[PDB]
Amino acid sequence: MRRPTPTVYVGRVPIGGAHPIAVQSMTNTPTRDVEATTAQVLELHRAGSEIVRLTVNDEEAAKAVPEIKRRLLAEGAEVPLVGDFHFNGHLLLRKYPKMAEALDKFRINPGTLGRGRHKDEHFAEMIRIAMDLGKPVRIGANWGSLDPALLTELMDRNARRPEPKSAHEVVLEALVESAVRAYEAALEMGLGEDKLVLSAKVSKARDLVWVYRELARRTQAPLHLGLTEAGMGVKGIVASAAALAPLLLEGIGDTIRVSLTPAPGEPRTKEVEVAQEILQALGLRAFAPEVTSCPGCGRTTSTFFQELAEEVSRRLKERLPEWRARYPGVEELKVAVMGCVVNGPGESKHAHIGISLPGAGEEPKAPVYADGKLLTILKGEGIAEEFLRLVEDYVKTRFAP
Amino acid sequence: MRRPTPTVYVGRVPIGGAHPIAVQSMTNTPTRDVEATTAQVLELHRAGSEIVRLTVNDEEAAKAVPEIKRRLLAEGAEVPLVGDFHFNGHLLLRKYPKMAEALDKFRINPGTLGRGRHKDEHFAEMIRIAMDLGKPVRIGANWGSLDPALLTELMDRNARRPEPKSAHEVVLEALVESAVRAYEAALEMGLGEDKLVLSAKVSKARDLVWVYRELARRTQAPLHLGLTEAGMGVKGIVASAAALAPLLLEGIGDTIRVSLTPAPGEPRTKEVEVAQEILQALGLRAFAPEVTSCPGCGRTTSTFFQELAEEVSRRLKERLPEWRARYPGVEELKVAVMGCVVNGPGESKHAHIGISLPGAGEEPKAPVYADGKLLTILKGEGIAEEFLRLVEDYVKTRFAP
Ligand SMILES: C#CCCOP(=O)(O)OP(=O)(O)O
Ligand SMILES: C#CCCOP(=O)(O)OP(=O)(O)O
Ligand code: F3S
Ligand code: F3S
Repeated sequence: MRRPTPTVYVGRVPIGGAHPIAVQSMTNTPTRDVEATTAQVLELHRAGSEIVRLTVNDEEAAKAVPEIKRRLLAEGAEVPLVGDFHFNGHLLLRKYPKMAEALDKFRINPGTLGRGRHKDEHFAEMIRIAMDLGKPVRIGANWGSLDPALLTELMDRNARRPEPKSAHEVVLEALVESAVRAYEAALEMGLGEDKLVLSAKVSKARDLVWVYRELARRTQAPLHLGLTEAGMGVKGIVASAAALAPLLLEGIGDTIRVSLTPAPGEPRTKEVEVAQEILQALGLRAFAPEVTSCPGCGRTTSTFFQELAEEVSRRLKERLPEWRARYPGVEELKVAVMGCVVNGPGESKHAHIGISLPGAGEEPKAPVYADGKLLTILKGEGIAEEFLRLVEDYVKTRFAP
Repeated sequence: MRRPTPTVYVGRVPIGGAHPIAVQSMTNTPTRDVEATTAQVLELHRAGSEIVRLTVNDEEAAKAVPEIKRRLLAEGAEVPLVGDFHFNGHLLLRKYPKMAEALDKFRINPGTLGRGRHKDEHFAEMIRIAMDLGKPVRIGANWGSLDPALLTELMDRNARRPEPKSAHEVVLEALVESAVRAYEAALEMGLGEDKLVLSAKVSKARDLVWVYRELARRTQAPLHLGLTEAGMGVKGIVASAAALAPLLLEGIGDTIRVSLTPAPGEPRTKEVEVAQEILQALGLRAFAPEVTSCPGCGRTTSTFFQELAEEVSRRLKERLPEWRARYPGVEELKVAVMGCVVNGPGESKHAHIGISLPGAGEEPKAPVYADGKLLTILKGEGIAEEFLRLVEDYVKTRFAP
C-alpha cells in the first residue's frame, strides 16, 4: 500500500515510496556551540537518526555549520544535516555560502518568510540557492506559523460557501494550501521533483490525519510526517504514535520525526527510540529484537514473571551491537515471555522463540518453543539463564550468514 | 463515524455506539487474596478504570469474589467486575452461584472451553448461567489460545482455494471465525444482543486492525478492543497506541484495555493512564487538562523551557481533583508552553491559554495568549508562578458552573 513517490536523496539517504521510511530528529544544543552540537549529532545518529536537523537561526549558527560538518566527516560519520531556517534564511544562505554547501538539505517554512510581497522574494532566493547547489528542500508548513494572508483568503472563500465550514476546518485547509502552493511554486521555478519534500504539521492527531491525506492526494512529493508539539512523557509518546499510525498504515509518509519535549535531564535520543518503535510496531521496519509479554494476572506470580521479562529484554539490548555485526536479519527476532498456560504456549509458538512460565495450578516447569514447536522444558533455578542461552543458540542458527 | 451497536450494561456502565468508549483494566493480584485484590480494584477504579476484570481461575478465587464485591459496595464503590474464566469456567459458575451473582460480567474464551465435544457443552452451560442471572458476556478470542479444530477446518478450506492464503492469514481468519461462530451460537441460545460483547485479540498491530475490521463488518456487537501481550515500557505503550488508533479513528471499538507488562515495582495503573491517553489523543474522550509543548531546539535555552513545561504539567495534575469538583468541563483544558517566536504565539493561540517564551535574538519577555488573543506579557523572575496564576484565573472564568 506504500504511496509511490519520486526519490529525494538527503545526502546518501534516499527518501520516497521505493525506500524504507527514514527516521530523523533535531538537535537542541545551540548550533553556535560546535562541540556540543557535533556531539549531539553523533549521539542521535548512533541512536538511529538517519538524518539530523539543526536550527540555523543567526549568523553565529551559520558560521558554525561548516565546522560541525568537517568534524563529522573526520570521524567517517556520513549523517546528513538539514538546516532549519526561519525569518532570515534567505540572508543567511546568501551571506554564508560555505554553510549552504555544508548542509545536505534546507528546510523552508512558508509561514516564516516575511510579510506580504517580501515572502515571494525570500522564497525564490532560497530556492535559487538550493537549485544552484543541487540541494533538496523541505517545504514544511506548521500551524504554529500559518501564513495569515492565506488564512484570510480561505476564510473569505469559506464565508461564500452555501454551508460554511468551521474556523478550525478552514485553518486546516489553509495549512494544506500553504504547503501545496509553495510546492507548485518551487516546481515552476525549476526545482526538480527529486529535490522536494513536504510537511504540514499540526499538534492534534485527528487533524494531522486529515491534513496528510489531503497532502498525499494533492501532491506527488515524498512526505515528512510528524505530530508537532506532541509534548512530554507518556502523553507525547502516545499522541505521536496515535497520530502517525493511521497514516503509515495507509501507506502515507516517507520520513518521520517525533516531536517530544524532553523532561529535564532526559536524553534527546528518546524521540529517536519512539520513532523507531512506531515503525517497528507497524511492521514497516525492523531495528532490534522485540519481546512480546503478557501483562500478567492473578494466574501468575507477578514479580518472578515481571523480572524475567525485564531481564530478557535487558539481555537482548546488551547482545544487539554484536548480533547486528555477526547475524544478518537478527533485527527481526521476536521473543516471547509469558505468564501461564492460557496464552503462553500459543503466543510463544508465534514468536521465533518463547518461554511459557507455570502459572497457578500448573506443574513447576516452563516449556520453551522455537519456530512453532516445543524445543525443551525448563525447571528449577536459573530458568532465566538457561532461556537466554537457548535464545543465543537460536540466533546463531537462524540468523547465520 | 462511530459504529452503531446495541448497548450492553456492565453494571451501571453502558458500552456501545451510543456511549463513551469505556476504559477497563485487569488486576494482577491473586484473586484469593481478598485484601490485596480489593485494594487494587479500588486503585484501578480511582485511576479511571470504569470496569475491572479479575481472574477467577480456581475454587479459592471463586469463593473470594463475593467478599471482594461486598467490600467494594461497603465503601460505595460501584465498579463493575468482570470474571475471567478459562478451562473450568463452567464448573466454577455451577459450583459457586454467589460468585456468579456477584460478578457483573463473564468472560468466555472459545479456545479454552475444553476438547472437541466438551467445548459445546461447557459453552452452553456458561451461557445458560449468564441468561439465568441476567449477566452480560464477553466472548473473547485470543490468538494465544486459538481453537485448534477450527484452525484445521480453515486450513483445509484454504488449501482448496485457487490461490491459497498464507498460514498467518488463515490463523487470523480462524480467530475471527472463532469469535463470530460463538457469537452466533450465543444469540441462537437466547442470550440477548444487549448482553454480548466481542473481542478477538492478537499481539501485532497491523493484524489487530485487520481482525477488528472483520469483526465489525460481520457482527453487530459492541467490541472490546486491545492489543494483547503488548509488552514492557515504551515498546508496549507505542504498540498499543499504534494498534488502536487506526480502528478508533474509523469508529470501531466500544471499550479498550491496554495489555502492558509492568516493570518490577511499576504500578498496575500505568495501563489505565495509557488507555486514557489514547482516547484523549484522538479527541474521543477528555480526562484531564493537557499540555502542548514544543520539543525545544537551539533557538531556546533548553533547561528553563523544559523545567517550565514540566512544572506546568505538574501543577495541572495537582489542581485536577479540586478543579474536577468545582469546574465542569475542565477536562477539556488545553495549555501550551512554547520555546520561541517561531511557533510559540500561533500554537498558544490554538490552546485555551498558552505562554511563548523568548528564544534566541528575542527581547526577554513572554507573551501569554488566552482564547486566541494576547492576554498579557510576562517578564523577569517568577514567570512560572505568574503563568500558573493566569491559568487558575482562566479556568475559574471559562469553566464556571
Ligand atoms: C523547528 C521546530 C520546532 C517544531 O519542530 P517540529 O519537527 O515539531 O515541526 P517542524 O519544524 O514544522 O517540522
Ligand atoms: C487474561 C489474560 C491475559 C491476556 O489479557 P488480554 O487483556 O491481553 O487479552 P484477553 O484476556 O484475551 O482480553
Ligand atoms: S495475563 Fe494472565 S492469563 Fe496467563 S498468559 Fe499472562 S498470566
Ligand atoms: S522547537 Fe525550536 S523553533 Fe521555537 S517554538 Fe520550540 S524552540
